[PDB]
Amino acid sequence: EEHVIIQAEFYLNPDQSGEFMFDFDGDEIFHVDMAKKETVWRLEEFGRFASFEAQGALANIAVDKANLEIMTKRSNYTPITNVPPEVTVLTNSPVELREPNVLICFIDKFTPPVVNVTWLRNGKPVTTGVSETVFLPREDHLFRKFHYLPFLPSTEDVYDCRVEHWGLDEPLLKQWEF
Amino acid sequence: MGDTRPRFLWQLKFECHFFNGTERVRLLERCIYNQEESVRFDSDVGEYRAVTELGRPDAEYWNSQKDLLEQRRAAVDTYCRHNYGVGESFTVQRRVEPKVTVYPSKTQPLQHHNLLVCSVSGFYPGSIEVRWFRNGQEEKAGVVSTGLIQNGDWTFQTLVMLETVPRSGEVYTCQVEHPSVTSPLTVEWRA
Amino acid sequence: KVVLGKKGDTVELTCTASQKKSIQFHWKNSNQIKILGNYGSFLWKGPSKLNDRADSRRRLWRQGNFPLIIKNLKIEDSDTYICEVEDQKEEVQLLVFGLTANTHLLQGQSLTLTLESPPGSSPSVQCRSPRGKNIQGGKTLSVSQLELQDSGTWTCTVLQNQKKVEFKIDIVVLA
Amino acid sequence: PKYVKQNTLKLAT
Repeated sequence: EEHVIIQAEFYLNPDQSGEFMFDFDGDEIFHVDMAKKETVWRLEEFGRFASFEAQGALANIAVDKANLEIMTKRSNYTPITNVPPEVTVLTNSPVELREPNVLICFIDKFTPPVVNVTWLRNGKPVTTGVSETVFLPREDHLFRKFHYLPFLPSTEDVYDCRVEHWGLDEPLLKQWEF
Repeated sequence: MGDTRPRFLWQLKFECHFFNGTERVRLLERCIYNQEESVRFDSDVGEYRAVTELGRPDAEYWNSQKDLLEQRRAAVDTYCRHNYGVGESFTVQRRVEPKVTVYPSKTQPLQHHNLLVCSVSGFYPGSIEVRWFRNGQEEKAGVVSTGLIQNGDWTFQTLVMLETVPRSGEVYTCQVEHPSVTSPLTVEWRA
Repeated sequence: KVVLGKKGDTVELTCTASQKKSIQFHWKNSNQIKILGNYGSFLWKGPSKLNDRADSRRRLWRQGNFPLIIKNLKIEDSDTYICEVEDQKEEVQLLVFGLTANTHLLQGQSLTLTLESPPGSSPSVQCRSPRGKNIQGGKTLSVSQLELQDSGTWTCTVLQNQKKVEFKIDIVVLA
Repeated sequence: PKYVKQNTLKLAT
C-alpha cells in the first residue's frame, strides 16, 4: 500500500446537501463548490498544474440524490444513527509569545455530515482570518473536518472551539490556552 | 442544535490504491447507505458484489450490464493511472521540510527527572524518522511519540519526547530524517 | 480485575478517574514499560510488544475514562496492565485465548479442538454440538465417533477466573 | 492535465 486517491461524494436528506471531492492519502486535492459550480483546490498552486470540469460533479450529485431516495425506500425509511464527533484543538507549531501561529480544531469520527463550529476567544466569537475544510471521508464511513484560526499567542487569552452536532446533547467546547 | 428530523445519507467512493508507482493498481468502488456499505466493485474481483442484502439488487443489475463491467474493468488505467499521473508532481512528489524545535516540558510531574520534547512540524510527506541521542549515543528506552498528526493542509506534525535525568555537561540531540533533506536535521539541547 | 479476549479480536481495558474530567494518565505493562498515555491533548505511545496495536478512546476522556484498547490480539499480549491516573494505580490482567479445529473430518472418526492459552492459565472448555450435546475439555477437547448431525456451528465456551469467552467454529463431517 | 471522474450509476429500481 503506497498511495490512495479517492473520489468521494455524498448526498444528504432532508438537508438537500451534496459534496464532491478528491483526496490523496487523506489530504483533500479539491472539491466542487455546488453553488458556484466551480472547482476549489485545497492549495492554490494545485490549480496551476491541473484542472477538473466541475459540471461533471453536478451531474454525479443529481444521480446520488436520486439514488438516496431509492435506498431510503428500499431500507423501509431507516434513518442514519447520529455518531457524535471527537474534537481536539492543537496549534500547528510550538507556541512562542508574540509569534504568529494557528489553532487547529480537529472534528473527527462523526455522521451525518452537518456540524456547527465556532471559535471563541475569551468567550466571544472570532471570525477574522478563520477557515475550514469540507467534510473529509474516513474508511469507517464517518467524517473528519478541520477549522483554523490564525492567532498571536498571549498569556491571557483563552480559546474555545465550540462544536454542535445532532449526536451531542449539548455544545461541546474544547479549550486551549498558552 | 435544532431540527431533529431523521436524516438519510448516501455516499459513493471510488478508491484507487497504488502499489510501487502504478505497477499494481486496485480500483474499489463502494456505495454506502447511512453508515453501511451495501455493494462494491473490486477490480481484483472483476464484478460487483453485494456487501449486504440491501445492495443485492444493484450488484445483479449492474453485473447484467456487460458494457458497464468492461468500462469499470478498464478504469484501473483510464481513471486511476490517469489521475495518478495528473497530480504526481504536486502530490506524490510534494516535499516540505520539517521545522524542528526542542524544549524541556514546562510540565514536570517530579523534579530530578525531566522530559525533553522534540517538536517536528510543517512537513510532507508523512514518512519520517525522529531519534533522540545522549552524548551521541542513541536513546531507545524512555522515548514516546504521538505518531503522525495530519493537519488537514497537506502538512504533518509529530511530538517525540525523551524521559531523562539530565546532568550538567550532557549533550542531547533530536535527529530527523525525512525525504525533503539529504542529511539529517539535528537540534541540540545542552543540560 | 481480570478480562478475557480472543485471538485476533479487539479488547478494552478500562481505567476511571475520580471525577468526570479529562486528566493525565498512562498505561504500562507488567515490565513497567509505558504503552500509551496523554500529554495535554496529545496521545503518545511508547515502544512495546504491542507495537502499534494499542489505542484509547478520546471521547471518553472528558468523561473520566481512559481505556487501553488492544486490536488484533495475540496470545502473548496476555499480561497484567496498569493504568496510573491521579495517584491511583488500577491493575487489570488480560488473558487471550484461541480455539481451532484439527477440512476432511470423516463420519465415525474423531474431532479435536486445540485451545491456545497464555502462561499461568487453567482454562475449562465446554463445546456444544449442533445437536446440543455439551462436551468438556481443557487445553484440548475431543469428540469420539462423529455423526453427520454434528456438522454445523459448534459453540465453545472458555471459562477462566469466573469469566468466559465464546468461540463459534464450524465443523464439516463427511462420509 | 485534467482529472477524470467515474460516473455515478443509477441503482436498481
